[PDB]
Amino acid sequence: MIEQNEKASIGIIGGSGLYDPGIFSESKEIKVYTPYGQPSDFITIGKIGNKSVAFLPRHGRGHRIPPHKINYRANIWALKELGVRWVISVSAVGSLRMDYKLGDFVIPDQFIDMTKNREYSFFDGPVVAHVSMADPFCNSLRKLAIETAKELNIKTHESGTYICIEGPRFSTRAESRTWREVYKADIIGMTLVPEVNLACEAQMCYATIAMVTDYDVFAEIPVTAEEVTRVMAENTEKAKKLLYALIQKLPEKPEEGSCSCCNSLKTALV
Amino acid sequence: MIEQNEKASIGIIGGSGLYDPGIFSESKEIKVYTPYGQPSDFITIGKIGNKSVAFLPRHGRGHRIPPHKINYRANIWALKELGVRWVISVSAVGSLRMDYKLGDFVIPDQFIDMTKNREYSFFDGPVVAHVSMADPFCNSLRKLAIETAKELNIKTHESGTYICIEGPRFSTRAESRTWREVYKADIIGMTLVPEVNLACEAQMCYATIAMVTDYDVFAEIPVTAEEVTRVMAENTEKAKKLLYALIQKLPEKPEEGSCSCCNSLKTALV
Amino acid sequence: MIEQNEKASIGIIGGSGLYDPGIFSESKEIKVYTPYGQPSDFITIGKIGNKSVAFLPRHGRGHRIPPHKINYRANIWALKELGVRWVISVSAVGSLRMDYKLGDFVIPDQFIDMTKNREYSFFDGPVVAHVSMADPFCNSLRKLAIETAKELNIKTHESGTYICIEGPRFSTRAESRTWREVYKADIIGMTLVPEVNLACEAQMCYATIAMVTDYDVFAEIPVTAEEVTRVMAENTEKAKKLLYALIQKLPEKPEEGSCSCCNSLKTALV
Amino acid sequence: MIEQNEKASIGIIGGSGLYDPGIFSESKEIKVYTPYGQPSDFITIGKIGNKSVAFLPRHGRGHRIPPHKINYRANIWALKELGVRWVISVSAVGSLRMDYKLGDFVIPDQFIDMTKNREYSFFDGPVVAHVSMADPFCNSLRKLAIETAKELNIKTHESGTYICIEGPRFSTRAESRTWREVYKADIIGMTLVPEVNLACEAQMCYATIAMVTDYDVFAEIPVTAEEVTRVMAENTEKAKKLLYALIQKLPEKPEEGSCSCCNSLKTALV
Amino acid sequence: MIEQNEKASIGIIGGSGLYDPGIFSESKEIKVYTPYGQPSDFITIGKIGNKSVAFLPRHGRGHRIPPHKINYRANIWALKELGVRWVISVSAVGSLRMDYKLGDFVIPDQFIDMTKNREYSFFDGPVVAHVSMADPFCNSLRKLAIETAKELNIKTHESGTYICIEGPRFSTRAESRTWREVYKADIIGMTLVPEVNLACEAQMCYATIAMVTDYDVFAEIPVTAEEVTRVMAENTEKAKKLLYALIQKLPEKPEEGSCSCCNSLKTALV
Amino acid sequence: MIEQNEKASIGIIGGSGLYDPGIFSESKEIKVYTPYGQPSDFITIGKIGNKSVAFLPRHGRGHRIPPHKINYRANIWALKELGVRWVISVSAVGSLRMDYKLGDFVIPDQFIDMTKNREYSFFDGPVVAHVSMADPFCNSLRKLAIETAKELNIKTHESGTYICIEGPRFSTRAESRTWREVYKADIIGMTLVPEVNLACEAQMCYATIAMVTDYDVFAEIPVTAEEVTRVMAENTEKAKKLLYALIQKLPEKPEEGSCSCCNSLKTALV
Ligand SMILES: CSC[C@H]1O[C@@H](n2cnc3c(N)ncnc32)[C@H](O)[C@@H]1O
Ligand SMILES: CSC[C@H]1O[C@@H](n2cnc3c(N)ncnc32)[C@H](O)[C@@H]1O
Ligand SMILES: CSC[C@H]1O[C@@H](n2cnc3c(N)ncnc32)[C@H](O)[C@@H]1O
Ligand SMILES: CSC[C@H]1O[C@@H](n2cnc3c(N)ncnc32)[C@H](O)[C@@H]1O
Ligand SMILES: CSC[C@H]1O[C@@H](n2cnc3c(N)ncnc32)[C@H](O)[C@@H]1O
Ligand SMILES: CSC[C@H]1O[C@@H](n2cnc3c(N)ncnc32)[C@H](O)[C@@H]1O
Repeated sequence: MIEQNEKASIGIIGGSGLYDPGIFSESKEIKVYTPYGQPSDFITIGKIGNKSVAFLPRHGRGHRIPPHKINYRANIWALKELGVRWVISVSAVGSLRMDYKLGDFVIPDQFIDMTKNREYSFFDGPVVAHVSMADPFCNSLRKLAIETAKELNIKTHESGTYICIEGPRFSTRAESRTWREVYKADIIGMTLVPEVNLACEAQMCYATIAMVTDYDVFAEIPVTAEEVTRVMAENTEKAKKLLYALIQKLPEKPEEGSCSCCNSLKTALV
Repeated sequence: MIEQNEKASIGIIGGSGLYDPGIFSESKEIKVYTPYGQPSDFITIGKIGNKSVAFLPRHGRGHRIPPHKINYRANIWALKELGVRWVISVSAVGSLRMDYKLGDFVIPDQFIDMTKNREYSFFDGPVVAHVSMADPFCNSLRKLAIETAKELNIKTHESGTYICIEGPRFSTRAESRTWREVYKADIIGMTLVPEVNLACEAQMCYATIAMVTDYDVFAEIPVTAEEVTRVMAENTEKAKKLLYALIQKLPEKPEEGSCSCCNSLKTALV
Repeated sequence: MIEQNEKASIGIIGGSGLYDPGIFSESKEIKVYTPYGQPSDFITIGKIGNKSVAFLPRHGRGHRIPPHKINYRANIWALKELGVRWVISVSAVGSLRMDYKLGDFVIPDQFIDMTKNREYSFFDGPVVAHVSMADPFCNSLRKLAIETAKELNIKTHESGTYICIEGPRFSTRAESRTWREVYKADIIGMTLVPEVNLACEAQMCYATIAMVTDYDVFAEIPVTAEEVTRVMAENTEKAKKLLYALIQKLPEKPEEGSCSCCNSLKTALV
Repeated sequence: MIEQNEKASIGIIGGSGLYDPGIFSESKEIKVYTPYGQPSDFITIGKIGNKSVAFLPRHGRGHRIPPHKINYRANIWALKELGVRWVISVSAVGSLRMDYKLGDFVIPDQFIDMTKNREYSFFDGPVVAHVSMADPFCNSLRKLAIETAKELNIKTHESGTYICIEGPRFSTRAESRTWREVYKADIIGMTLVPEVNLACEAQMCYATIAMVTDYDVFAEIPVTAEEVTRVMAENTEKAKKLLYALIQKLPEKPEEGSCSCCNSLKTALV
Repeated sequence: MIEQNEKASIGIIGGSGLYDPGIFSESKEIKVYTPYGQPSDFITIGKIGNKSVAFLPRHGRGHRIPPHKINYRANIWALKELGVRWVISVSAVGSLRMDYKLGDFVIPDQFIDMTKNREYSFFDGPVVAHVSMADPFCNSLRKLAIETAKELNIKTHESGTYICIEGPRFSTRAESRTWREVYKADIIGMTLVPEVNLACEAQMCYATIAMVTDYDVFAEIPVTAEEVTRVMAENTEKAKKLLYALIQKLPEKPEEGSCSCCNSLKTALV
Repeated sequence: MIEQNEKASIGIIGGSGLYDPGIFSESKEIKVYTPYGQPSDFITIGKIGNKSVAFLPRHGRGHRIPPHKINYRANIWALKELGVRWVISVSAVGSLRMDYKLGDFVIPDQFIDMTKNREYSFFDGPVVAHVSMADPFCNSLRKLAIETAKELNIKTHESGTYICIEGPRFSTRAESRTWREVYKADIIGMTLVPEVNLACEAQMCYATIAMVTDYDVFAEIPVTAEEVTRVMAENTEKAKKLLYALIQKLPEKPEEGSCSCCNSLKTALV
């Protein structure tokens, strides 16, 4: 209902401990209209290299919004209104495997959705769409993230299955045994779904850079929120370097053959 | 979330007894995406004179949707996505005044909102808008409707205050005495609000052609749904003639000086 | 979804201070299925004279449900499932006029609906119904109530306009001046609407026996909940006598010519 | 709240690609009252052989309703009000196993519910019911469907576990590996639950005829909505033949000994 | 669910154009738990004179929240958790009378509620409360506001009826004529209700300092949001002086004899 | 919003077949305020030994509330308002293993949450909390329950994984095979989650005493509601003895060292 005059081709969605992405030189905060109401915060917009970039902290100012209350539709709609083509999510995750250690990055390639009662789609009728997500992340962006990590010499696992739980409580031991044994999951978080679904429906090229902030239930002392925040804080500098480099590496527009969600809505529409 | 290829500059919203507007030569039915879900029906689009026109029956096929359940936001959003600039509503009303006759048309110039449980706006935050509705209908379209009625020699009252009630029950006698003797309202219906509000927010020029289908509680036998249906049926041919002529008469774009809602969002935005 | 084996032709809905109607000799409590979930309480069913009667306290056990949270649809649906044809409401009201004194009964003949955001109908589509309620109470039942009061020599006003407000707060002085001066209201309460609407839609013969429990804002000390409960308690015996007598007076089925809502759905259905 | 004059003993619920069942000789479309609002479309009612049959396309006209927005309660309630005793569902599914072929029918005998945000029951209180679903489909109807397929020489698998997912997105590879390798499910879709639950609660004998329209993520090219549509279209004639024959074959009333849900509410009611 | 260590005896709720109250010397922003979710913003807490004061902008940062979406329950709950006893609202209003001029303050003593569909109470059951609102504002605080304005020689009307509308649209001419000529309202706004009700239920001493920012529909050019903003900006300094002075004048606790909501819940409980 | 004068240190939440706990000598029923509306019933409070104990039947009077509609937040809030530190749940469960026999008690130590669409937390923002649930039950209370069962010579399994399903339908055979063989669950029920989460967030010491009432799908005749009721009736006396003994054994306050939720909110807060 509003003409959005601001434009950005790249969107960053920041997770726990990343309210300030530390990537902008000059920037401003803007309110963006959505038919779903409030995005998590005003969007920060500014130039990085030759790129106009939009940033949004998914938990909002002061980490005031828990995963189950995030307005995922408003956040993705807002980025779409700005013309965003690439979406880089930075997230905090638990590790369910010994070799994915604290402070390691992970560029997941799969997910398993264990959320409950979230709003999963932009398409509620009369235009019905069923997006394919066999390979749910954008291949081209994943590959560029991996290349960036390699170039920077930042320890990064190049695949992984993210299990997304509802929260806000952390998992029981019986649940975590299931995640690791039943679903073959590698990392765990609360915010990936429906963010990734909605980005795909919006024909964006979305990928997650996850950082391991805890060992879930598997260390001598189980995960706590305090641990997650502490570990993310210890590693923000690395995250910012990776982010700054990746943003400048991105081509103008995602390749069709390397982005399954780009322009693929046609075969998803009934 | 999808590109709307179809375009129409004029939208008709049909009320009771007007499922088939009887104005189209060639037409087709389309599904239009909205972030509010289902419009009342598929939109009918087709060419009349040099105009592309979209039609929507607000109660849907078979009059299946009562006023309190109409998805007003989806209906107006759908018309907006088609590029509609002019919205002509045709509506059945009761007369609260006994100097009017059944079958008279009324082009109201004011309203009083007594609705109770509706969604009134497209603007729920963070972009806050407060649209001026002192003169709630589009003056240029009202004037053109009045000229058309005069040209056709169709009996039409050129002003009036529409009181919009919640329904679906009709008013009590005590309520109607209030509407007429105290509020000084002229006509009564259930569907004007929030349709008119939303059209204004969408920067569309909106006007109502109301036809008097009953005398509310004031005749010997009080209004019934059966009477409304019957009287509307007796006068549909007249309504179609008025509609057909008006559509032909409209200029391509409403003037900013004769449309208070056209391009006026600027001063409504906080 | 459940076959209701219990049957009653008369339903009593008790208001403030009438959790125990004091009319039954032998009775039992039953759970009644509704597609709207929970009625206010289990229904009490038992014989009075030759009549099977169902009783429901609208505020539930311990007056635990305020007017804005009453499941009006469930309550009326439950009575319909039992085969109820006559519904007698007993209510506590404020008086807006000096001559309607504490402890006086009133058999209102009109109402004005000032409620907000309640669920007003059983008909949400695809079967659309607009019930006439020009004279919103059942004439035959009102007349029988009036006759009963006359026979018992119980002081009772034989007409009156009930203004129904949302609550739970009581009215401001400016509001009450409006009710008495703008809407020409005589008594005031919070529970009549949508109970009366829904009873009409269910083709029941509904009437209210109101008792004046306070003078709203117009006495030296404005109405309080404590006053309402105290005054109702002082007059329960009278209310019970009136109720017991009226119940036995009722014909088997309401007369068609004396019940506007009985079998009148036909002309209300679009 | 209104008396349903129309009656049918058999109900068909059509899925993707089956808006027109192509089984009726003479038929009409009716609006059916429900306390849950709108069924997916008007019901089509007509006579086939000696049977009165009701048909409902679960996605509505133009496939306008996605699985997560279908009003399952209204659809089943509507069929119940028509007196339906047998419900035949025809549904498009993916195969999770590579020994099946596209176009095969499957008559599943089990399901696993992975849906997320639906309304699962007609019983929200105060009448609490917990229906047994150990064998969730009606055995007598499954057996008759299997016999019909054998008689017609239509390739049909006579058992299988249907995993129902939330959608509208299709599964990730990690999810599908779980569904097949761990859960041991055979077919996958989005619409079975809560349709089957609700039919059981309504004491109707329900069975699914599923047709394999894709191999989910397991073929060289993963499932798309386009493929589902295309493959269903290739096999509609076969589906119609099966449906027409089965309908003719049904006895007037399912047996209590071969229908676990028929007249079994007794032991489910607390 | 958490212990609130921060304390304040006075709460300020700021309206349009008052995001920064300009009254604090040193202060900090805090997040306050409520069972209703998010207050409009973080609460600013700091010392003024010998008083600990809490401030909340009801529209939030950047005026992002419109009146119909304000979480009134969370705002008032948050203040209650801090121990607030006095609540001073500062609000922009339209004047319905040409002698209440732009920039004049008004200390209303009455209100009329024309809102629709908001959440009006903290008491939804099983503890039912009906607060008396005959004189809806705290007399002691009104009197102190009036004294302060007199002492500062700031032009202030010492009574008035505030009519609260739903918005976000402004009133039609017919509505405005009704508010003035029929309801006898003096000023108009969108935010007073349910804020004032909830403060009363919370046993706070609440009063409004209103500033006239427009003449609604009654000037040559009807009210716009731009005008409201502009006029409030022209008078903020004056409002801040009034506010700063009043805050220091307040006694430690409101006297029960001059605060009808203070410790009066007892007689409101059924 | 009201001061709760009543106090209890121990809360009992009774499940199926335990409306009357049979532990009180003298007691009364009280209404307890919550910002979430109605607890399942009035709370019974009374003294046992030197302990003030509060009792709540989670299904309410007459087992009127099914698991999916229980107001878990109101129930736990109400207990918190009373000062409850220990919460003993008594629940009917199915056994997924043929060595956990009918009438056996189980003191589970783990759970798996398969519920859908319930409200899982008291913390919706702006105070975000992620409670640790690795060992979801209070160890100190579990140990005391186990000791009590040993002392009374009541057959009790001293560990086990409870899988919580949504209901109200019972599981299919395919689901049940999955719960046992895949998730490694031992017992199954519908009410544990979110009750246990919310108790942890409220810093209570919560444990479940489960009684095996059926073998789910694994006996010759699958579970029915009638069977659950019957078997629980056969063992109530035993459950009451266990309960009465345990209540008296409890120390005044749970030791922080043996209660992970006690005073642990600090590290859960972001
Ligand atoms: C600040 S702590 C809460 C955040 O931690 C992330 N997270 C980190 N570790 C885990 C874990 N082991 N399980 C679930 N979510 C986690 C979640 O996505 C959530 O937003
Ligand atoms: C077909 S009957 C119901 C319709 O009648 C219109 N209507 C006609 N007369 C009246 C009246 N007197 N009061 C309210 N609505 C009316 C309403 O807008 C509604 O959609
Ligand atoms: C027990 S106090 C609350 C009840 O009093 C009734 N009532 C009595 N007097 C009044 C009044 N003056 N205004 C509004 N409701 C009233 C209402 O319907 C409400 O359920
Ligand atoms: C027309 S494409 C969408 C439909 O396909 C059905 N369907 C077909 N194949 C699959 C699959 N592999 N996974 C989930 N749903 C499917 C679903 O029930 C949905 O209504
Ligand atoms: C910034 S413009 C919108 C604000 O103006 C206030 N307001 C000012 N003038 C008026 C008016 N004439 N009618 C209604 N609200 C008004 C309302 O409370 C709203 O929050
Ligand atoms: C009175 S029957 C319904 C109750 O049985 C409990 N229950 C008992 N056995 C089972 C089972 N096998 N599966 C699920 N819930 C069960 C549930 O928690 C529910 O409240």
